[PDB]
Amino acid sequence: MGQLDKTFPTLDCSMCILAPKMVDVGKHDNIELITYAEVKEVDGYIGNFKVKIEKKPRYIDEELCTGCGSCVEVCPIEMPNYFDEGIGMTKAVY
Amino acid sequence: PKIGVYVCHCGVNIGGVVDVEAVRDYAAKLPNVVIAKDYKYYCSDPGQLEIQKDIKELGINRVVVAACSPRLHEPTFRRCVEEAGLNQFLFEFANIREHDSWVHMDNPEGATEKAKDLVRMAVAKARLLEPLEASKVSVDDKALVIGGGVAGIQAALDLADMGFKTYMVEKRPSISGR
Amino acid sequence: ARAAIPMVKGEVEIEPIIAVTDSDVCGGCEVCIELCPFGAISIEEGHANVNVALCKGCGTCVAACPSGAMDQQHFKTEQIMAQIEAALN
Amino acid sequence: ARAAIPMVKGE
Amino acid sequence: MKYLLARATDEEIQRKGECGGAVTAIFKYMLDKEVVDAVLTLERGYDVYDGIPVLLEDSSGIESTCGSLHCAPTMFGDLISRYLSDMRLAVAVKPCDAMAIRELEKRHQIDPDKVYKIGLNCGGTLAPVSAREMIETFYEIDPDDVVSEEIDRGKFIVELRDGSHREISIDYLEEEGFGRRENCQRCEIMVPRNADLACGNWGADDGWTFIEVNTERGQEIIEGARSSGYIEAREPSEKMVKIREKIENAMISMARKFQDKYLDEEYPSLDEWDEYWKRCINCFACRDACPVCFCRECELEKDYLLESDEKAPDPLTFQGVRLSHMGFSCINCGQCEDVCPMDIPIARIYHRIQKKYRDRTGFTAGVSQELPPMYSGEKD
Amino acid sequence: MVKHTLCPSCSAGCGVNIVEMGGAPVGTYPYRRHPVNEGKTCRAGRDCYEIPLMDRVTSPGVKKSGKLSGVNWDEALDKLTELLSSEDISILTTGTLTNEEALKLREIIENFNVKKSGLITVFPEFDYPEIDIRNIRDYDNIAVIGDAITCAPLIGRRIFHAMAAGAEVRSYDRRDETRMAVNSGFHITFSDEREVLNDLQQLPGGSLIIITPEIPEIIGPVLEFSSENEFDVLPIFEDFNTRGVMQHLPPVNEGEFDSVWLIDPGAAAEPVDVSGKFVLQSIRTEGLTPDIFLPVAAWCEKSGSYTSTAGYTMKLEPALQAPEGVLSDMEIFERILRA
Amino acid sequence: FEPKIVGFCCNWCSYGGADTAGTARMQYPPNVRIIRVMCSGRVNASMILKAFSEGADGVFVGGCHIGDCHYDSGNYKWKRRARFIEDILPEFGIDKERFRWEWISASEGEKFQKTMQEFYETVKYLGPL
Ligand SMILES: Cc1cc2nc3c(=O)[nH]c(=O)nc-3n(C[C@H](O)[C@H](O)[C@H](O)COP(=O)(O)OP(=O)(O)OC[C@H]3O[C@@H](n4cnc5c(N)ncnc54)[C@H](O)[C@@H]3O)c2cc1C
Ligand SMILES: Cc1cc2nc3c(=O)[nH]c(=O)nc-3n(C[C@H](O)[C@H](O)[C@H](O)COP(=O)(O)OP(=O)(O)OC[C@H]3O[C@@H](n4cnc5c(N)ncnc54)[C@H](O)[C@@H]3O)c2cc1C
Ligand code: SF4
Ligand code: SF4
Ligand code: SF4
Ligand code: SF4
Ligand code: SF4
Ligand code: SF4
Ligand code: SF4
Ligand code: SF4
Ligand code: SF4
Ligand code: FES
Repeated sequence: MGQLDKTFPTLDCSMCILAPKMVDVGKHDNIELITYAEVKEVDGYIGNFKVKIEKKPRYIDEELCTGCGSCVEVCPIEMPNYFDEGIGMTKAVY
Repeated sequence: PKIGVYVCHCGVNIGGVVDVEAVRDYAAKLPNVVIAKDYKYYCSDPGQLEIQKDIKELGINRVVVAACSPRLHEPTFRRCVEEAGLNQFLFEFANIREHDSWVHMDNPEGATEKAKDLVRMAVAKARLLEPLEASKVSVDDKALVIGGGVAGIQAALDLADMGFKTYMVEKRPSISGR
Repeated sequence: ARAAIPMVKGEVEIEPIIAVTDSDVCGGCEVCIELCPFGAISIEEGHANVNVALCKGCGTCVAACPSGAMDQQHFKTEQIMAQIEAALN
Repeated sequence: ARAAIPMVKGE
Repeated sequence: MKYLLARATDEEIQRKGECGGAVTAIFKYMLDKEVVDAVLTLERGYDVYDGIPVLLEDSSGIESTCGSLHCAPTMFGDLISRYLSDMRLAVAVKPCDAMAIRELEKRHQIDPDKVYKIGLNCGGTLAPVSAREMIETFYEIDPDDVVSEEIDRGKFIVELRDGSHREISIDYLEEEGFGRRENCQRCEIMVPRNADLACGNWGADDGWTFIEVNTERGQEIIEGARSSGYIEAREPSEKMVKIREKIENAMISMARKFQDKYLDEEYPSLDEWDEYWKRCINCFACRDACPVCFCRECELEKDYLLESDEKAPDPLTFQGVRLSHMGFSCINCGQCEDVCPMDIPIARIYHRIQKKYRDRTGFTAGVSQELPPMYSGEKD
Repeated sequence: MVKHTLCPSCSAGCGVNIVEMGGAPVGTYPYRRHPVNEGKTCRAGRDCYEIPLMDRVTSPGVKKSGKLSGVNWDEALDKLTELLSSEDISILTTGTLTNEEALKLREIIENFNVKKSGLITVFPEFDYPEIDIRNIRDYDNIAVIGDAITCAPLIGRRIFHAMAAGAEVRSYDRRDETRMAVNSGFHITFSDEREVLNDLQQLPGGSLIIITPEIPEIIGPVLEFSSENEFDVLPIFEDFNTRGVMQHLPPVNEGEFDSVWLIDPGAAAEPVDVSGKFVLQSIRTEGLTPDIFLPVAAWCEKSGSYTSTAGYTMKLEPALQAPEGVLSDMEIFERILRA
Repeated sequence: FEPKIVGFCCNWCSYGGADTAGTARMQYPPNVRIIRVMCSGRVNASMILKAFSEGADGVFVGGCHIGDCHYDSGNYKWKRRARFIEDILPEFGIDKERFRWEWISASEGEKFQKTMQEFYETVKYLGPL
């Protein structure tokens, strides 16, 4: 949904309506968001699931990074951006 | 009244037509305004953090945001101010995206003048705003389900299994629907 | 799920954009009561009194009041007058 | 909703 | 009893009464048999051009208030609403007085249950000083020397003290800028049907007052006064009722012609209106005199409207605001124009606006019991 | 309930009616029969009814240590008579007494042989003609010095009537946006006095000069010019009976006041410097603490005559009852003479 | 000549109509200045007269369609007030074509655009007040 420009059948902006929900998720007291991570093991049963997740190394501190983007501006290496689906470029840090 | 003004670029949706530098500069110079700042995406978490930090530091008691229509994000900025201690009703919204920037693309200068006038009107209104405590009302923990088809049956069973007492009104002598 | 959310919360907030009467200015003319479609306005001690539960905040009664005893919260006459003045000056 | 029902019941 | 001819059973009250003294006898009965606590009426001052309101709490010497005063364009509605809104009252009202009282009652500024309206038929009034000047210039007499006035023949008729009568055409005096006030020439209502009783001399014999009973409160007043032996009354002819009807219709036709004259064809131009508005000293005499402007605090004095400099105010934020506030309820009483220190014809514009509103919506100010359609709560 | 009276707010002789309810003034009513204004009043005329009730001090007051404390009338009339006989007392009055009271004050002044006394007014003693304001419209040429409309709205009304009659009205002032400046046929914003006097040379004989007190220094020269040159001068004095008091009492032209006795029943006196003692005879102390205070009846609670600027004299019976303990200035003067 | 225009729009439909016009990118002249009210019933003649006295060359009011008011019947009261205002304005030299009031629904962006354009053309043709 975040990659779409508009949405049918209303041709309304997709991001304009999705971003508030993303912010709500990011700042909800009852939600713990773990991005750049994958579910590795699931054991147990209903009410009693033990889940082991691996958070991949960003090499960036999530608590300290403000997403200002200076590192992106200064990086010299270009690489494809997954968000652009193979037609857009970004830096090694993005 | 210590008014803090926050002009949103919205990327290039206001910025591209309206000069979010000339508009912030006027707001800083208008009477009673103690800060004027611009941020790329104010509704996002960093923008709300900036507003809260400004309120805490400079002691702003009035918040004016030059951003999209209030019908979209007025509740957002209202809960923002409160988490930082201000009353929700001390905040004002200036509509410079749907009313100014998206409808006067061929007149950037007229667009900027209109944005200046709209921010002036917003600050004029915000000067005279006062706190208002909103009243809470209890929510009855009961549900009514009109229609006894598959959808209504599913809704009633889901509500009843979650613990809520539910009424199901059906016009036919029996439930089932189509 | 959506209907359960508020019922789990158990409370909702009412907006305070409601009419308020200045008893010291109000003359009890009563040209405001009939203008409320919800009957939020009554007369007590010869002065207009607004019920918060019934009032919804349209501002019709405030616009009708000649002397200005009635005023809407968050949409006061002085605020709109200041906005009109700033729009042209 | 379907996931909440078991968690509301608790058993 | 839509109809009676009545006169005071007393003989002093008949002698000093204008048309048999039925109004004074009714007031005497009301104070004495206690329907009411006080009577609000007029009393002449040091001449017939000086009329002063009087509040009589007892009927002793009630005879001092008898007689009509066409040089006393007074308003009683605001007096009642400001000072006497708590007492049980009986008041003598010309049609404009009754119109003001009705506009105030529907705004709960006067209690209808408390005020008894003995209204009087009215063919118009004159300003005192202007009337004195007109009588010196066109009647060739000293203003002191007259003791009564009357306008029945279509002639203004002064009664010298000696016994003689001087009559000149009211039509010829009005054409010369004298006679009745301009608002009186436009007045459409001659018979106060918005009062409990309507008393006049159109359908009446010499020595008698023609009384139309509009309400059952008036019916109670009449039957109490005659049961108590204060007024003797009998039935009008039904030849005289039609004469009174024709007289009313022709005055009404004249008022419609004068309305066309003053409001359309001799209405001031926009340049003339600009010249007039340039005079205004922002004294608020017009608003103070206006019976419909009763508010405890007036919006015209707010900072965002009030003109704080010593110059003529913008006629928009003063006159247009007052018009939007009450012009649909303007009763064309002419008090605002009477009291204006700068001699501005305010009543003209206010009456023209009210005429537009009445034509559109059919609301007649001071006659309808209900509020103007402006204040309707229905989806109409 | 409704009683005729004079408006005390300015020197125009406008008539009003006071509506009294149960002994107190509650409202105003139009006095349509009065010739000066025919029932038309400015805001002050309709507000005058509140004066008798506002801060009325109704009790003789002698200044105890530091402050002013109540006292009986005899103990004040004494400690006033001794002040008259012993010390150098100068009697200053405003144009708010009745004509008869001014005559009585003149009688007192010679009896106690005071050297410095008179009426507080910036106008000099002149042979002012008796002009009917209703005749202002007759003059072909009218020169207006000062904002006459603001000073006296109901005389500006007659100026407007004159304008509609064909007259040319020249206005002169140190400001260029006053009401007269806006509505005058021609306005001049002079900074030097020969500027007004030179343009006055063009007036025909028998022209009107309506002069207000807004420009004090011009009054003398303009009156001299009008006297040489035959112009009818209409002043706009400060108080509602400045003319009436001027007839009996001269304008104080002294400036060395000590131990002054101010007689201001209308409470119209401006702050006057007192080098010595301060006797105050008014309806309300408001102001500063006086050494002695003699409460008096209000203008409408008296019986007597008042003269307007135009020269119209009006004889009045009380419109209200004077509150208990207050005496008319006439009673004070008679008792002081008797003592 | 660039006329000065002041607009009053109800929060629920007319303000929504302007928002719809903006989102659809419907261009119109920038002279109008919109002031938000909860309902068109909040508007009275004092605001219109103040706007004209302060220098406005045109005044627009937008409301819900009759029968579509959020608050049920405010727009009826506004309609009555607007007719009376059209009566009053010409008496002081203000053409009633300088005072326009329309019913705009929240989804009628194109109607709002056309109204704005046509009102601007009318007011400009009339010239300064
Ligand atoms: C011929 C046909 C074949 C179909 N075959 C299939 C199929 O094979 N598979 C499939 O998935 N879908 C099929 N559908 C679609 C399917 O019927 C619907 O998706 C489904 O019935 C919708 O259920 P519902 O509860 O929303 O409505 P409904 O089944 O219509 O039930 C609505 C209920 O509300 C009641 N009601 C109505 N008004 C009121 C009122 N005012 N007050 C109270 N109660 C009221 C009705 O009486 C009824 O009890 C078919 C539809 C048709 C017409
Ligand atoms: C200005 C005026 C115009 C009139 N025009 C007509 C007319 O054209 N045709 C007609 O048939 N009748 C007219 N009347 C009334 C007519 O004179 C009645 O027959 C008469 O008033 C009935 O009273 P009466 O003789 O029974 O009693 P009275 O005892 O003579 O009654 C007169 C009473 O009315 C009060 N009053 C007098 N003048 C006024 C006034 N100006 N305002 C208010 N109250 C006042 C007096 O104080 C007194 O109490 C007019 C009356 C007035 C005052
Ligand atoms: S420079 Fe890069 S890593 Fe550092 S705070 Fe900014 S975005 Fe984050
Ligand atoms: S506040 Fe409004 S204008 Fe600014 S970025 Fe968010 S949606 Fe866009
Ligand atoms: S309209 Fe105003 S004055 Fe009249 S009752 Fe209502 S609040 Fe009071
Ligand atoms: S604002 Fe509207 S809902 Fe509220 S009391 Fe007035 S008319 Fe009623
Ligand atoms: S306005 Fe009508 S009722 Fe009043 S005095 Fe004139 S004619 Fe009589
Ligand atoms: S102008 Fe309006 S507020 Fe003032 S008294 Fe008249 S109706 Fe009341
Ligand atoms: S506006 Fe004038 S004519 Fe109309 S009711 Fe008021 S005072 Fe009478
Ligand atoms: S009475 Fe005349 S001068 Fe006084 S405010 Fe009204 S219009 Fe202006
Ligand atoms: S002009 Fe002077 S005397 Fe007449 S009402 Fe005004 S202040 Fe009083
Ligand atoms: S809410 Fe738009 S008109 Fe009532």
